[PDB]
This record gives sequence, C-alpha cells and structure tokens, in this order.
Amino acid sequence: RALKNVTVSFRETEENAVWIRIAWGTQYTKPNQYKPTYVVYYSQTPYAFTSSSMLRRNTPLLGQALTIASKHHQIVKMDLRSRYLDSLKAIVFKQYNQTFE
Amino acid sequence: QEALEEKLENVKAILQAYHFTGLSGKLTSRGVCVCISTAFEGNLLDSYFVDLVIQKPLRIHHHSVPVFIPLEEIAAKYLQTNIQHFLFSLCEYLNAYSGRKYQADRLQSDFAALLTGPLQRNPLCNLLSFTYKLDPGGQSFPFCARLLYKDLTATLPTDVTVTCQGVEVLSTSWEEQRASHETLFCTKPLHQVFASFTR
Amino acid sequence: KKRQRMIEVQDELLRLEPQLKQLQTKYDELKERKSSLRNAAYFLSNLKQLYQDYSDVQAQEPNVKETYDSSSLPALLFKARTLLGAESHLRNINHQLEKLLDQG
Amino acid sequence: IDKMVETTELMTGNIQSLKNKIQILASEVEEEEERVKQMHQINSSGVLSLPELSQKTLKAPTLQKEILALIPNQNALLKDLDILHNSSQMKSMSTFIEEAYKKLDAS
Amino acid sequence: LKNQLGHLESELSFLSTLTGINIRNHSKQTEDLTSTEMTEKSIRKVLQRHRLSGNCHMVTFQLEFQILEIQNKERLSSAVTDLNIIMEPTECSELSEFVSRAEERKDLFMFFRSLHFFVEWFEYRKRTFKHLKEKYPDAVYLSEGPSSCSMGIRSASRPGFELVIVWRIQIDEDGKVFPKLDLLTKVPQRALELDKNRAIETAPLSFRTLVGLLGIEAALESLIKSLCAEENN
Amino acid sequence: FMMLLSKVEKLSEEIMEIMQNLSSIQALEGSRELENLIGISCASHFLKREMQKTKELMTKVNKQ
Repeated sequence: RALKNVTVSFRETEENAVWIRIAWGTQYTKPNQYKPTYVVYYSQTPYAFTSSSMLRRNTPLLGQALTIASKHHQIVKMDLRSRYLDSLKAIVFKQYNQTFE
Repeated sequence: QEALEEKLENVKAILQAYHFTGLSGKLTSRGVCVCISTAFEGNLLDSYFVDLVIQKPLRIHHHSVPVFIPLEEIAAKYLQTNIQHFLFSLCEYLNAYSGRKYQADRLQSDFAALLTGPLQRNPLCNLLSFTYKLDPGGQSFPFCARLLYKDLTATLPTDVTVTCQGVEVLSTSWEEQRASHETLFCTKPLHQVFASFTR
Repeated sequence: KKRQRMIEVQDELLRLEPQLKQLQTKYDELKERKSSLRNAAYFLSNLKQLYQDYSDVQAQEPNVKETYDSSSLPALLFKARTLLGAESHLRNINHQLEKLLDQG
Repeated sequence: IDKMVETTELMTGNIQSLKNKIQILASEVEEEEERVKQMHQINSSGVLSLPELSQKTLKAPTLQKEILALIPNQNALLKDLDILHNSSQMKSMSTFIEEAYKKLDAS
Repeated sequence: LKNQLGHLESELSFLSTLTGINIRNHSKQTEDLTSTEMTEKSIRKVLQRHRLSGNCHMVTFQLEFQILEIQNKERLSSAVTDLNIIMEPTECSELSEFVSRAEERKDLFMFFRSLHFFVEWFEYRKRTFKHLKEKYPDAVYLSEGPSSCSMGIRSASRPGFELVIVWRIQIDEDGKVFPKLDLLTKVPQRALELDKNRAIETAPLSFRTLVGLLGIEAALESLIKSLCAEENN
Repeated sequence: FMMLLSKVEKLSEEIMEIMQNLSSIQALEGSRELENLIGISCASHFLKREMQKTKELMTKVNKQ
C-alpha cells in the first residue's frame, strides 16, 4: 500500500523465528537488489534485530510496519549495535550468560 | 564423626526432596538462585533457574526462563509486595508453558500420521491450528480445529472452533460429531483425547 | 510530501488509540462502581429500616414463639450442622487432644 | 489519506466529549460515597494487605439456589426441624459443642 | 563438619520460610527394574521410592510415591507411576475431595502448591477471626472456633434476628484456589410483612458486590458495625 | 463438666431415638451430591463408645 515496488520474502527457522528481507524501490525502478535490509523477529518477543539500511528515509516506515502487524502501540529505537548477531541475542535475552547449576 | 555424617546425610536426603517438591535452591553471595521444576500428568522435565538478590530493592540479574512471556510486568507487580507469591506464580506460568509444549511434542511424534498438511505453531501456544482426518463410517472427514486460549494461567482450552474443510452437505452425523469434539476439547486434555480417537 | 503526510497521520493514529482504550475501561469500571454503590446504598438503608422495625416489634413481645421462613431454611440447616454431624465434630476434638499429648 | 481523514477525526471527537463526562460522573460518585461513609462511619482500616478476587467468582451462582431445586418440596420439613431445635438436651448439646472448641482455643 | 552443617541448617531455615514446607524425615530407597532381554541401546530402569513426612504452617501431610526413570541414550524421560496420600482428620473437611482427584490425575506438584494456597487463605482466616472476636465479644459468636465452616452474628437481647456468613474454599482444574463468600439470613415470618422493599431476596447478590468493591474484611466489618449503635432502647 | 460428660453419656440413648423417629433429615442421607455441597454426615451408630473416648481424653488433659 505504501510503496508500489517492495519485495517481501519470508523464511521460518528453528524455535519459530521469522527472517524478513525488504528490497526498497522508490517509484520507478525494480528495487534495491544489491543492498537489502533484514529484520529478525522471534514471533513472541517485543525485541527485534534490524540491520542498518543505506536508505535512512524509510526507517520510520519499517519500524511502524512491524508495530501494527505484531499488535503493539509504541516503537522505541534502543541504541545498541554490534556485528555479531549471536552475541547480541546473548546480552539481551540473558539465557546464554550464566550456564551453572 | 559418625554422628555428624549421619546428620549430614539426613540434610542431603531432605535437600534431594526439595527438588521433588517443585522449588529448590542454595544460598549464594550474589543473592539466591531458585530452580523450578514443572510436570504435567506425572511426567516431569528439566528445571529452570531464577537468580534473585537479597538487597533492597529487588532486582533481576539473569534467568533461564525464555522471554516469550513478558516477565517485566509480572516483576513490577508481584515481586514488590510479596516474595513467595512471585515464585509460586512463575511455577504456575512455567507449568502452563511446559504443559503446552508437552502437547506439541506428542502431536508430532505419534499422531502426526493422522493429520494432513503443514502445521503452524507459535511458541506461546495461545492459538493452535491443525487439520486431521477421521473415519467414523468409512468416509474421510477433514476436520480443521482452531484452539484459542482465554486464560493464560491454565492448560485446558476455552475457545474451541472446529470447522470442516471438505464436504458438509450430509445428514445429522457430522453435526453430532462437531458437538462431540467441542465437549471433548474443553473437559478433556489433548493427549487423552487423541488416544480416544484411536478407540 | 504525501508520503510524509501519510506517515504522520499513521503516527497520529497510534497516538490516539490507547488513551481512549483505557478510558473506555475506566468508563466501564466507573459505571460498574456507581451501579454497585447505589444498589448497596439501597440495600444498607433497607436493612437498617428493617432493624428499627424489628426493634419496635420486639420491645413489646418478649415471649412469642418464633415461626421461621423457607428463605431462612438453609441458614437453619447450617445451625443444625452441629446437631447432626456431632460425631464427626467430636473426632475433630479427639484428634487435637491426641496432638496435645504428643506435643506435651 | 482521505480514508485516514475519516478514521482520525472521529477519534478526536471521541476524546474531548469523553473527557467532559468523565469529570462529572467521577466527581458525583466521590461526593456520593462521602454521603454514605460519613453516616456508617466506615473507613479503610489497613490492618494488613488484601488482594482482591477475580471476575470468574462473581458470576458464579450462590449456594442457596442449587439446593432449593435439589430439595423437591416446600417448608413442611421445617416443622420437623423446629421441634429438634426446641428440645432441651439438643440445645444443651450445642452449648457443649461451643464450650469444647473454646477449650481448644484456650489450650 | 560443625561449620559445614552450620550453613546447611541456615539453608534449611531459609527454605522453610520461603517455600513454607518443613520436611521432618525422609527415606531413600533404590530398587532396580532392569530387564533381562538383550537389545541395542539398553535402558536402565531406576525406581526410587520416597517417604515425605513433613508439615505445613498448621497442618501435616504424608506422601508415598515411586518414580520410574527411563535412562536411554537417545531421549531422557521419567514418569511418576504411583501416588498414595495418607491423611489424618484435621480441622478442615472440604479438602478431602482434592485427595481423590490428585490420585487419579497423578500430579503431586498440583498437590503441593494448592494446599499451601489452602493454608494461605486459612492463615488469613486466623488473622480475621481473631480481629472479629476480640473487638466484638458480645455479638460475634463462633460455633467451632476460628477453624469453623461458617460464622454467624447474634444479638444479645434480640434472640430472633441472626445473620450467618459461609466462607467456603473451592479449587478448580486451572491450578487456582478461590474462595466463595455467600450470605444467608435468619429472619422469621413476623418481619416478612414488615419488609416491603424486598432486600432479603437480593441479599447474597448485594453482599458479593461489597466483596469486589470494598474488600473481604471491609465487607465483614460493615455488616457488624452498621447493624449496631441503635442506643435508643 | 465431668458429670456433664455423664449427662450426655446416660442420655445418649435419647439422642439416638430422636434421630430415627423422623423422616425428613434421615431421607437426606444417601444423596452424594447434597453432602458434597453442604457436608451432612448423619452416620451415627456407635456414639456410645465415642462418649467413653471423649471422657478419658478429657480426663487426661484435666489431670495434667
């Protein structure tokens, strides 16, 4: 509805995590194939792992579109970033930090 | 020495039994860590550890409970005015969490040959969807059942909507069957009603 | 400028949803509060005017034999629960007297 | 966008007039509960903490209606129950029951 | 070994105040049910019989259960096979129906968390009826003491007007423990024609609205104090 | 209350005859759905030896 050329592709993984590719086309061209944008969502958490796109003008559009479809009312961009996705799910979800009995 | 080692093993028999009553834990310099073991219909599983500090105010450090259920709004309400009410509520949340995962493991192990098509499962299991087939009189009836839950602290369903994917222009047998599935999904658990389907 | 217009009315759409949702539930609670308080003020005034009508009928009638009502008949069975189940009540007494001999 | 004019302007009309009648009906009921509790002299005595109950218990039927349909007749058996209440050794038995639980409360 | 026992008894004193359950004695018995048939990935059957003789804050309990553990190299499961409840006569008699339900369902973790919630409403009852008896000793009388099934109020010089309050405890299959406050009135037939507003027919339904709005103890003290203070005669 | 234990022991036959001559409360016994909601247990056939057991246990707590 918002843009006329948005490529949406889904993939379901282990423990029900949806992996979303968005290719941004503006008004004319077939969309941005060389520079994609990835959204990691674990289907029950209110926390999401989104990659940095090179088009910064569509970043309020990508945030509120995840808010309506997952039944929430407020999106807050929290300021934390790293290059390892397996370590960013260890420091936030706090299930990997302590392994003792 | 034999009197103290007999009294040491009497402590070790009671501390073995504290895992068998649901909540066990030892004291630490960094607060106290309580393991919670859950079970459903005489079948138990692994325990999850929750660390809780002694100092004021009560803060959370780490937990092996997943974050699929929101633990932030429970710890802002129940942890402040009480201590043992917060631990016994989360023992009932995780028994409802492992009670829904026990019904998902049985459905993919034994009774996956009765269902046709793919399955769509959420990890909270608040809304289930599966399509099965039965032979009551020699004709295959594709029954699509959607199981929506209204109480998050329970195991038994409340909202049962059972539809049919195939034909529906028949006699009064399928209306008596759809009235039979809606009564046997509310008052019977899901592992016992699948064993009654083979009966 | 129309996509900037569309993204801000949608931002004003989520700005206007939850505070009329929570004031719908507070209007549903306050209508439930006023209908409960008016029905309790009607109940407590009728039970105190029954109590003054009971006081004006029992100041001159000291020895009238009472005739009871069928609405008070489940309250009479709970009064007579000690009269019929006395053999289960005395075993409750004799169990705690066994526990006083064990504790000393 | 002209569809979203039609979905926003009713939400702005359901927030101003709802504000004006939530300050009348709450200020009335804060006045009317002061007219009751200053007559009965009932105040919130906080002797201990008290959690409330759920809404599933409030919609449950009471106990006198499930036994009035179970007892299949009228109050002709109340006269059989009244003559057991008027006996001298039966009310001396209930005095003996009430004194016996008094001794367990004292010990 | 006096110091290594000295911090374990602090752990026994902490978990008796946290979980609310003090275990007096425990026995450990190991029986082997290993089958004598040769197959690949052989399964060790571990049968553990335990005796749990402990108490709650006021009531005691006795447990007899065995657990058959299935030790296998591919999956890890363990089933609780047999349950047995050895019960004594106590000061409550409505919890005996839960004993027959827990023996059929065979979930002893439901038996442990609901009977501690049964005493949690009952230790509220021992603090409430201590407050209602010592404040009003001439009007509030209790037939079985504070461990009763129901309570009633009786006037001293007015022997015909009584009001009884029944407080039962029911446990559903959702794992919750809920009370049920119901009112019964004791009014004879002479005051039936003296009342025309018909408030005694809608009397338990108006009493439960005082529970959900004002509270449990605030509804009980409102029916005692506002019934009193008629000092004209 | 020592001879009032003897008052309810010698008149225990008058308790048992007044529970058999009526037909209203005795017909309520036998219905298992009524005693689950109320708690009526009118099984009383050996209360005379229960008067001896409540006499001895009230003797033992009064001698100590």
